[PDB]
Amino acid sequence: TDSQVLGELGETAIKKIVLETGFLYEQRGRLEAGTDGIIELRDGAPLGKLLGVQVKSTESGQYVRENDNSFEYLLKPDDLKYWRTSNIPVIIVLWRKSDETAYWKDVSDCVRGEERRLKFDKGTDVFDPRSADRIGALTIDRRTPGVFLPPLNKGEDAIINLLRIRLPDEIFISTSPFGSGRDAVPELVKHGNVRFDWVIRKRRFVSFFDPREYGTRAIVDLDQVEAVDTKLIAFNDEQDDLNDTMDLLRRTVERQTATQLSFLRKDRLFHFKAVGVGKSRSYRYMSNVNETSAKVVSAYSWGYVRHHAARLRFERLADEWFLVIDPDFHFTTDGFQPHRYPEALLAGKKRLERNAAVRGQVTMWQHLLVESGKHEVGLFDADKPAPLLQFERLPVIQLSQAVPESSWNRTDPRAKEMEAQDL
Amino acid sequence: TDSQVLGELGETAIKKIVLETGFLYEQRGTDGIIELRDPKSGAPLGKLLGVQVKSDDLKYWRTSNIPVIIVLWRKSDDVSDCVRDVFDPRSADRIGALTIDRRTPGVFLPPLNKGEDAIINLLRIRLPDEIFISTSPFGSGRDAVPELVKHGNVRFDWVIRKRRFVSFFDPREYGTRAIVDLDQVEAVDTKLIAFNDEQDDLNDTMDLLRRTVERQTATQLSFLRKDRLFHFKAVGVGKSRSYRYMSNVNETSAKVVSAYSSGYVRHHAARLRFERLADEWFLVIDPDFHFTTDGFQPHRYPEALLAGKKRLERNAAVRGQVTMWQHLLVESGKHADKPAPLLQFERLPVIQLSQAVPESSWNRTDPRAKEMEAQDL
Amino acid sequence: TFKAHVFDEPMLEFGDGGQHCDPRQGLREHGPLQPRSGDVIRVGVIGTDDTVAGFTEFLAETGRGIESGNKQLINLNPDFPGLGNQNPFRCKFEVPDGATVTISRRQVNDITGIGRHDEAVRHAVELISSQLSALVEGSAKPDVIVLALPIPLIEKLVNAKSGDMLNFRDLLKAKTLHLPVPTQIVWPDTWDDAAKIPRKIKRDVKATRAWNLLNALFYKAGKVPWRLLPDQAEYRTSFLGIGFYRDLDGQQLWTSTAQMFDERGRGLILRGARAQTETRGRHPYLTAKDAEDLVVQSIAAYKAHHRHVPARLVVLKTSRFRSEEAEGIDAALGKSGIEMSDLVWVQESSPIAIFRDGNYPVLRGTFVDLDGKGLLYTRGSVPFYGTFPGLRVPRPLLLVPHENSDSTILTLAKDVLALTKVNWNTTQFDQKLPAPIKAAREVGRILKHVEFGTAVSSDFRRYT
Amino acid sequence: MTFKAHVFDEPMLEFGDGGQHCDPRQGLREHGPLQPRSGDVIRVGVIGTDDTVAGFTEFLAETGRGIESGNKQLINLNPDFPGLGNQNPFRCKFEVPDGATVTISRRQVNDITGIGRHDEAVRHAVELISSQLSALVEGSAKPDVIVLALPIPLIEKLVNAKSGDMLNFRDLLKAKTLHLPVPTQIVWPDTWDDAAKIPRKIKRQVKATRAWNLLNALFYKAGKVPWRLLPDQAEYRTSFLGIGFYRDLDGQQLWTSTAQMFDERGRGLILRGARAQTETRGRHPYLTAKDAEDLVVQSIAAYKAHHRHVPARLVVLKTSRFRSEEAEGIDAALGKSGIEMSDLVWVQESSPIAIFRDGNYPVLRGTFVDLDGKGLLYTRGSVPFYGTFPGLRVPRPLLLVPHENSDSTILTLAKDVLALTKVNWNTTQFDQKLPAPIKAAREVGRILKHVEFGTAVSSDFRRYT
Repeated sequence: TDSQVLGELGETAIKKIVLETGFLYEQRGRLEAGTDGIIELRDGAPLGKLLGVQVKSTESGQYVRENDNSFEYLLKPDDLKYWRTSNIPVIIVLWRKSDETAYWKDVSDCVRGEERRLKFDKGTDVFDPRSADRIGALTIDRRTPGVFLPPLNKGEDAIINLLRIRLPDEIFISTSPFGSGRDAVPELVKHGNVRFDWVIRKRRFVSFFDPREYGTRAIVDLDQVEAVDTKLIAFNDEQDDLNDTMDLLRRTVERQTATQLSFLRKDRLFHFKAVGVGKSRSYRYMSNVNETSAKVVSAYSWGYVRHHAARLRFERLADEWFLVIDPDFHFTTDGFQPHRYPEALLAGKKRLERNAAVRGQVTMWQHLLVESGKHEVGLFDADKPAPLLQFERLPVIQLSQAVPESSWNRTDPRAKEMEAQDL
Repeated sequence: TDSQVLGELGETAIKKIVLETGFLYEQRGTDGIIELRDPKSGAPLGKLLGVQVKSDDLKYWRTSNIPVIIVLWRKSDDVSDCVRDVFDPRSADRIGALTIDRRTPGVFLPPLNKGEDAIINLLRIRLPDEIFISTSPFGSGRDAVPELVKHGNVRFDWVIRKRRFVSFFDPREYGTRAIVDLDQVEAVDTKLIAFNDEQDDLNDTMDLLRRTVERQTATQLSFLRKDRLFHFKAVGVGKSRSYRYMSNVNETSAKVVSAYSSGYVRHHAARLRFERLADEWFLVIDPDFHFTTDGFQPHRYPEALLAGKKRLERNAAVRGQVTMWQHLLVESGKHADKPAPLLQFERLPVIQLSQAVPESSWNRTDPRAKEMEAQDL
Repeated sequence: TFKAHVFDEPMLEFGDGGQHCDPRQGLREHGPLQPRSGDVIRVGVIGTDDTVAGFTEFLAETGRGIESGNKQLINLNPDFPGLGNQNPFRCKFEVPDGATVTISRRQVNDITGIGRHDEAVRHAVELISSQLSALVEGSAKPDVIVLALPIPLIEKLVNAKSGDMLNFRDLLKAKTLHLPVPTQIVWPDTWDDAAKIPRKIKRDVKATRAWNLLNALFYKAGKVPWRLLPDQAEYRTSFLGIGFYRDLDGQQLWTSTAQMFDERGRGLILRGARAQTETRGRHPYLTAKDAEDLVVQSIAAYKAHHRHVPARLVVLKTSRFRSEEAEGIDAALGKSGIEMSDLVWVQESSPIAIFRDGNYPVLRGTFVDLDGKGLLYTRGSVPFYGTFPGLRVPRPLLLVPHENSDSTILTLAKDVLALTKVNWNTTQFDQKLPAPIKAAREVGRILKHVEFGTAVSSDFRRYT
Repeated sequence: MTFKAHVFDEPMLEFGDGGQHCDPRQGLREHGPLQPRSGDVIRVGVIGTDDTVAGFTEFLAETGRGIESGNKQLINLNPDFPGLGNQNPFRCKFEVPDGATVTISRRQVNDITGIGRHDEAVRHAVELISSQLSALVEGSAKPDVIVLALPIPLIEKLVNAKSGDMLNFRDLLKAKTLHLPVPTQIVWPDTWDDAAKIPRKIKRQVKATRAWNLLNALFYKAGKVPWRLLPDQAEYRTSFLGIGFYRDLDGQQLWTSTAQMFDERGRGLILRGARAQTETRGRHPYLTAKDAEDLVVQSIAAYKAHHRHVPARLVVLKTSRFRSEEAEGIDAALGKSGIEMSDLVWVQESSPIAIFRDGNYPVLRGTFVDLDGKGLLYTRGSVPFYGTFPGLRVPRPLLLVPHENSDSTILTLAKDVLALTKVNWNTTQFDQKLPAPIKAAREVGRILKHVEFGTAVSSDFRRYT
């Protein structure tokens, strides 16, 4: 916006004089025809005293009064302080781009009203580095009870777990002579050309692939093998069909991610498999357009092998299926045998539950799931069928207000603890 | 036996008579059964006839609907009726006519009297004469595992349930000194906990014996919480391993880890339960199998492999498995500055049965005899 | 220590005092325990036109006599001598006119055409339960009804193998429990029992099967081929099993049942109070008061259908007798006036076992005393059968008598062993569990479709 | 579909004489409690050893003189206590009157800590403490609240440690004294924070905030109101009714329903309903349409008997989904009641859906995502007032699913849930995860499982804290 650029130029100028004086400058949010921020005293150290500043920027146009010696400006109630909640004192600095000069007065009274008439004198008050003693004097300490640190009005974005699922338009449904899938697994392993991405509940067989063509012929009644719209099974209100839909979504995810993942019935946990006994291994994915690496299997040596894991859950939102990524870990003694006493290792996972590390795990897990459904030549079509489910990322969730992070790594003593230190 | 010898002499003479005509004699004070043979075939006709050789105390063939004949002999030289003419071989043609008509409904094939032995899957546990106990700030063992692993010299053969510690080793000399309240530790008679009627002490004793046997056999065995199943561990991936043990007075070996290629891996396993009968504790050995994808990774679908297990549940195959597991268990607790096994095991005396299964005759007569033996596909 | 006895194959009394161990060989010489001249069994039939004619033909062939399948094991697979002069049951099996109801082709296609299994089972039961009630209230007056469903209808109603879903047979038995005539559901090709166990997808013993269907028909009709030969003729002994079954509806609570048997093999089924549980709804048990009322309700039920008061009453369970349970039972026994009383815990899943030299398992009837506990082998090598009938090795039963018991564990082990010959399924006498325990599993499968507080018949014939 | 987002303001509170502020501690410092009367005193009874009683009086006197902060860099999170004098935040004198003290001899402590069986020592400790509690309440002291300052050796004996199989001392004590009208606060005798509610660490410095929480609990347990939630319309008033289940340990382990009604002043009412049904194998508890009607009718009659104002909107809350029968009975009771507006909300504490910003600090408290018909509310996270994230682990958000029978929007309801998390009887920290009805359900259910079903239980929530 034209207004944002002018406000950026204004605060940049004001930041220069402020730093020239010896104080500090940070920005909070964005006004109309200007931007705002905070200024902190320094002696070589931030001293914990802070002042607000309102940087109004105009490119041309004289102020109200005769500009020979003085001037007048009016403060709109809406452009008035958003710091009304906070108890810090604030100044206002009027900077004209064409004259390249500013003047500061005290606007500590900001409650909305017709207090708009502001009386400025060019001689008495100018924002020069020379006004430093005055600016510093008008200061309430951060260490006073009641000082709000108001959140950033800048705005920021964030990602969500969900991966949109693109189901095949048709689902094969058929009756089964067997009761449950587990009852039919014995007969299936005998014939050959066997896949396990199918569900048999209450004598009903469902799968996206044709049962007649991939050796599931024995576990189904071929007579009533028939195709049907996927919305008739997935997008209904029948709890039995929602349960069968979620079971078929899991078993298909297992097949498509079988190259890099193994499924554990205990806690329904997917984890990165191991390739060598007591041997670490890494995974290369894509975070946005950046090439990354993650030690998904870390072997430690008195022996524990940690595996990157995640609970893959399925949630339906407004006639649209999504996959939830919930990252955790899976510990093994030798890369395969589960740890005989996994209770001692659970504490280390809590130190690894910080925002940046979970965001990276979700971003990684999305890349594996998205690639599993991709139609390309780089699949193992030799001896293995092609993926039928595809997964789509979601737009970034846009937040109106942002976390004052850059300000908090200075002020907040416990900021480093927000970082995830491994072992 | 003074009388055993007296009869066998009679049996031997008459037996040589009958084989000279092709008939058969089988041991069943001697009782025997005669089966005729077709000359060219050299095979049993099926025609039977009971012979008692002697040289209210009636025959035990009384239930049997078999024709019974008695033979009279002396050291120097038809009785089908049961109440309260020579053996010169011409007689044989005549005696043959009194067949039982073979498999006529009502034949009894009665059990042998001599008796036979049998082993039991029990092993007497010899417990340390004392057991240490204490209170703990922790509710159960799973609460105390995080604190215990922060210190050295860790062991897991102890139990904590409802804030009460028990162990056969002294907790003050290991990392367990951090999970126990130190002023309340005291050794007492082991019978105070293991030989009472309180179900909680009965439970805590079974968990202690389970956790001690696990530690004692960590070299050869691994413990799996699912089904509380011990199994022979593996070395390498998909690589079979054999275990060498003593059966009777002989040496033998067993493929405790098995593999089959086109995969999966078998593991000799056992459910090791505990059963106190009369103020003595016993370890029960229930043989089973555990399957893995490649030695260490568990199998994804046990159901396809459970079908082949019940082809291997045959008496001889399972008996030889208990014989092995007892050797591993008794040998585990054997043999100035390092600890030693806390638990020892003792084989029980063989069980004596007053009657025996006529397996020799049944292998010939029963057309299902071969199915009784475990074929390892 | 651990002395071992090998028991005798318990004796059965047949007609005119005849005794034998095999149910068939005993009925082959003496006939049933009490024979009445001109006895006849009115057998009703439901099925398609093809199945009904198939049943009539099997009945005719069965009457003509059927030859043995395997001559080498004649004791295990005997000839059926056929209705006539050698007929063992000494009773006429007839299908009189008008005693036949036929399911139309439409109706069969309508049941198979329903996709939802629970919806299809409820529809078929609804159909046949109104065909059974229509035949009982009719003038045909049948004694036992044979349900001969066609194969395509059975495969829709019975799952297969190599409570989340309705079981057809269990729901049918519950809906027809108030009906007085028992029902026999059979396969139309082999004529063995159907819908009790899951079928085989590649399903592909004629005389033995005929012996069994006729035996079932006889027991259902209300007659007794044989009684357990008692140790003393004056001594009367009854055997009471106590079980529990969990409802799948409501608060998923447990309900206590009783399986009361006599020396002749006649069961009296009763429902007791809601059970209590030790932890999280598992581990069912009864309070001292509820235990007393059930046993009183069971003794009163037995004494109604019999002439003599039993001198001894044995109480069997599959779980340990809680002291609250044992106190109430002994209280009801002391008030009942019964002379002797024995309480036995029959463990089905004890890992203890003995192994002999050779491939053949230990003899059935092998008993090993374990200092008050008894390891009994109900199933094993049978001398009469000349082999071991099963393939997997048998797992014995650990018998633990209560302190309040009056008999030794040697006498009690004989009783349990003999009680495994009461057999409403087959004519084979080497059953693993005694009759009260087998009856407990069946009634639990059926009464869980019957609402609590609803009156239930005490006639075991309706449950089989 | 891509979803929408909103960041809620920290829901405002009203203090004395119309004062408004978001933090309970500052609002009490700037305006005092809501409706103070001249000369308020909270007569505080004490039970413990001679040392613990003297230590409590010292901490109370220290509290009156004031305790400066212990972390000046996070002053709004670690404030100083201004003292119980002129700047008395509660405008209420805290005194221990003569005779309200009961002492436990050094022998009696050794008598409990000497019993080898945990369950036996728990019961013996309750029988001891409950009998002394009965002596105070039925005496001349007439206390308004009682403080239980147990010695360190006794607390370490009755409370488990960490890093239904056995009894918990606090829950058994609450159940055995649920008939006495004087609440009880249990405190460690060193730091004077709450004890026996959560397990202790294996091995035992904030001081002013420890004092803030203790006085706030005593103020609430005495029966006074520090503040109330400020409504969007002053005249329309909303009441909040949670519904929970607690499973019994003995008998048949049957579930039992409870209702935790709260008004806008933070005052609660605890009602016990009929035995619940289960979907599968004794789990997944639910209520039939008739019994759900009785529970709501009983709660509204309890509301009407105490609060003496007409509730305009009634928001019903549950942690399990509203089954068809449950919603039908709630509608029948609500319609017969005359409540103009009604809302049903299924609060999912354990949803795996979450959003992650780019940084180390988590998202702001008040962040809300409108997944179509399903709200993702972040009751924990970064707090601008506190200037940090008052935790360590990543906050896991609440997922709010309004029922089709609801009147208000999902936005109107998430703004309601965020407000219900400010109500706190534990601390003076306002970033609590769960709303007041849900937080009470975990708590009363733990206590009522030791009061036999059928016995009438008190509705005053103060006896449950």
